[PDB]
Amino acid sequence: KTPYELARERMLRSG
Amino acid sequence: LDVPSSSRYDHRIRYVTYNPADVVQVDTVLGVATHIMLEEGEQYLTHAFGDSEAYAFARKGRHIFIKPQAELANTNLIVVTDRRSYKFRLQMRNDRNGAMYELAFRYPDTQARQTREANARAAVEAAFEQRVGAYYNLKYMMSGDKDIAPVNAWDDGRFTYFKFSANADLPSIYFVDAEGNESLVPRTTVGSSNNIIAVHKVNPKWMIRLGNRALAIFNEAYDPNGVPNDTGTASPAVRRVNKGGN
Amino acid sequence: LDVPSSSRYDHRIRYVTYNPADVVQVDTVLGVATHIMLEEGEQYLTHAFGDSEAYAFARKGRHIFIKPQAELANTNLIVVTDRRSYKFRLQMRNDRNGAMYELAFRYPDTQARQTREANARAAVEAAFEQRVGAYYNLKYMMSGDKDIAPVNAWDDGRFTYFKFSANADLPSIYFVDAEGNESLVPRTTVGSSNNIIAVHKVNPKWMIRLGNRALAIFNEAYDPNGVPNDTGTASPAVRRVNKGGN
Repeated sequence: KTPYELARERMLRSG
Repeated sequence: LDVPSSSRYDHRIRYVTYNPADVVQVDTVLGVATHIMLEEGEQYLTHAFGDSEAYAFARKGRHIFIKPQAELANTNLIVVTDRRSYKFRLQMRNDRNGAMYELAFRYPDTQARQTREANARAAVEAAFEQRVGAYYNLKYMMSGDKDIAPVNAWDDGRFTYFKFSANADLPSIYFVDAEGNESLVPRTTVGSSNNIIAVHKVNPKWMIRLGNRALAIFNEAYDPNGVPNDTGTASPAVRRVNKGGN
Repeated sequence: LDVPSSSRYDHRIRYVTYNPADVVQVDTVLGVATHIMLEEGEQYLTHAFGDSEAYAFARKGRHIFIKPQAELANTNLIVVTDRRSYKFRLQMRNDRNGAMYELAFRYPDTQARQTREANARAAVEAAFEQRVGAYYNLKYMMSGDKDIAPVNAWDDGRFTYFKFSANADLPSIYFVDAEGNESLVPRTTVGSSNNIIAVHKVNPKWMIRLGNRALAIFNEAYDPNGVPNDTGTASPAVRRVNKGGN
């Protein structure tokens, strides 16, 4: 779980 | 496919002309929210995605807000409004480059229809004002309290006019029968400076009254035949049509 | 992509020139509160993030507070108000340097609008006061209770002005018909020290009363012709146009 992926998934799920 | 052209300052702000015969291309990247502006006063009904989950749609008034929540966001947007419907091709861009921060429409249809209606009203107004084929009668006569008399009076064959000096009060004008009774008549005030009063009947006799002072206007050339008003309006070059059908 | 101009005291306060065709870059460092000040009288509609969880948003009226709360926050904001819609390109600053504490907008559009309409009243007031191309008639007789006499009387072809000494009690004026019947006439008060009363009519007679004292005014050169009020304003230089449309 690289932090870039953290940013991507948080971006995706966010409204 | 219509692709919008960006503004000269920023490549993110792109302007495009709406057309019902083609669908707007929207190139969305991840992490941007696109602002869509509907035509002013447009009334949104409903919309449709390929995936309701792929993009979020929050709308208040005429403003449309979108953003992809899932990868491979490749679907369509079909939003319908009262006047038209907008169509979009939301295409996901994997490089997160070249964003679409907004999209504003330059409508040809609404202004195109407006110009036609303005042209029609202009033709109508020109038809009224042109006022050709008009004969004028000036043989008018008075007797009585001259102090409030009009400066001029004449008839076009349909209406009778009285012009009053700009310093004088506007008097009340009454219709006179052949017997000697008096009857109200509708009056409309025309002219550049509201110094011309128009009554809607060509008649042999007229009484003008104000305060305690009266003046009787006599027509010396009352022509009973007149001109038929067969077009249903003050102009000979404008008709009146029954649009209601039925 | 306008970068806001640093305040001369501190670069942490930045001003930027607004534009509806450009997006302003926002530099945010970790853990500072970003202050946005909207111009007075903006009615906030709604906004949109690229990541609702990335940045912390608080608003009351024309004040917007932005704060990153999630690492690696590269998103954008679209805030819409009744007048305009502001656009921002947020880049998260990685070194906690070059922080920007507050952003303020300069609006050349509002300045351009208000300066133009300021010149509008400039022209209106100049046209009103200039009053050139107007003639004055002074032939006026008088009789009655001389103690309440107006020190001077004259007419401009549209109004009639009466003036009184600073110790003179301002009387009432009644408009006289041909038969001797008195009736009201609207009066407006102008002049440096409220020593000018102007009546809104020109008449070959006038009468002035106060208590049980009276006085008559004669217009020795009453011109019934006059000049038509071609524009609906006290000046011949102020056109009067129909705003309401519909």
